[PDB]
Amino acid sequence: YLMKILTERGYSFVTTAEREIVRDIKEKLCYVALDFENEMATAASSSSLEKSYELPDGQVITIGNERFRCPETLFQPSFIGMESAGIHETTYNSIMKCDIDIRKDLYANNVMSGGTTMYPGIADRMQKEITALAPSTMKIKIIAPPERKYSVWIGGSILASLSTFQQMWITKQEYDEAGPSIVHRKCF
Amino acid sequence: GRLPACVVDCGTGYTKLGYAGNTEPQFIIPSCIAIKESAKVGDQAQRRVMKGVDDLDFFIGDEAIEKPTYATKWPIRHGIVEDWDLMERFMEQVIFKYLRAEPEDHYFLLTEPPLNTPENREYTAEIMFESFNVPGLYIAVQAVLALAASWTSRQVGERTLTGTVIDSGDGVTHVIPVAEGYVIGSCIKHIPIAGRDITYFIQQLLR
Ligand SMILES: Nc1ncnc2c1ncn2[C@@H]1O[C@H](COP(=O)(O)OP(=O)(O)O)[C@@H](O)[C@H]1O
Ligand SMILES: [Mg+2]
Repeated sequence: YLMKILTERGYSFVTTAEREIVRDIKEKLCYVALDFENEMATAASSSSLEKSYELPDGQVITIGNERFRCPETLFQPSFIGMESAGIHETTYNSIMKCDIDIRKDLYANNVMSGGTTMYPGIADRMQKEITALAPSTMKIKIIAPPERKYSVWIGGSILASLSTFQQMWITKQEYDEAGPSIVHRKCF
Repeated sequence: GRLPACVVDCGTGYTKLGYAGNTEPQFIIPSCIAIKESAKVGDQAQRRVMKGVDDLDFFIGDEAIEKPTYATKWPIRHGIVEDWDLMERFMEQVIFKYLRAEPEDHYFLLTEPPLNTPENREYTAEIMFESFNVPGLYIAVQAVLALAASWTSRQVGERTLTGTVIDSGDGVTHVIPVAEGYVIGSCIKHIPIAGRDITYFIQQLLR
C-alpha cells in the first residue's frame, strides 16, 4: 500500500530492491495518528509535517500524509479492499467470546509483540479505541515493552532453559518409528 | 494334579510367553503398550494421572500397533528400563488376559540381562510380592536356559554341560561360557550393539 501511495505522490517503485528501500523508509519515517481527520486537516496546512529522506542515489523524497496513512490500514482494512475488521475490533471480539469473569483480567493485561507494532503512538490509539468500545467503568492498560522485537526468541530461550521442559522434547527414537504424524499428537 | 508354574521371558524385543511343561511358546508378542496420553504440557509433575477408569484404557500386543490415536511407547531399552509402571501394566494385562493365571497359586520365573543392576531386580521382586502375592519367584540368566535347550540338537542322552553361548537380543547380545554347570563370573562381557541398531542403519542408508 505504501508503494501504491508513493506512486500517487509521484515516486515509482516496482522491483524488489525498491521494495527493500520502501521497507526501510517505512521503518524510519512512519507513525500512527491519534485522529485521522485532524491529521488530514493539519496536512492541508502542509508546512510542519513533511519530511525528507535520502535515497542511495542521492535523490531526496518528501513524504507527507503517507507517514500516517499506511499504518491506518491496520485499523481500516477497507483501504486495501479486505472485508474484515481492524486489530481493535478483532481483539474486542476475541475477548468478548471468552468467559465473563476472565474478561476483567484480559482487559487488565494486554501484551503485544512483533515488528509491526513499533510505530510510536500505536499503544495510545489502541488504548483509546478499546476504552471507547469497552464500557467506561473500568481501567484498560496497555503494556509496550521496548524490546518486543525479540520477545519470542527470549521466551523460547527461557522455556528451553526450564528444567521441566528437558523431557518434553521429541527424540529420534520417535521418528525412527512413524511418519511425522507425531508432531501434532504431542509437541504442541 | 499339581498346577504347572508359569514361564515368562521378558526383554526389550518380542516378549516370549507360555506355560511350563510344553514344547512351544504359545504367545510371542512385542513389548508395545498403548496409553491414553496426548498433549498435556504439565508432563513432569503429573505424568499421566488419568481421571477415573481411563488409566486402564489401553491395549497391548500386536493389537496395540493398529491404534492410531494413542502412543506406542516401548518400556524397555536394552535391558535397563526408565519407567517401570508401564512394565507393571503390561505384566498385569498379560497375566490376566493372555495367561489367565492367578498369581497367588502359581510360580513365576523371570529372565533379565546379566548387566541388569541389582536395584531393578530388587524393586521388581518387591512389586511382584506386594501386588501379585506370588508364592514363589526365581530369576536367572538366560545363558543356561539356552545351553539346556541346545541338548535337543543331537544326542540328548549324552550329557554335555560344557560350552559357551553368545545370545542375541533386540538391544543386547552377550557372551557367557559354561564349565560343567558352573559359569565364570569375571569372564563375561556386554555388547551394546544388537539387532535393533542394525535396522536403524539400514533405514538410515535407505532413506
Ligand atoms: N529371522 C531373523 N532374521 C533377522 N533378524 C531376526 C530374525 N528373527 C529375529 N530377528 C531379529 O532378532 C531380534 C529379536 O531377537 P530376541 O532376542 O528374541 O529379542 P529379545 O532380546 O527381547 O529376546 C529382532 O529385533 C529381530 O530383528
Ligand atoms: Mg533377548
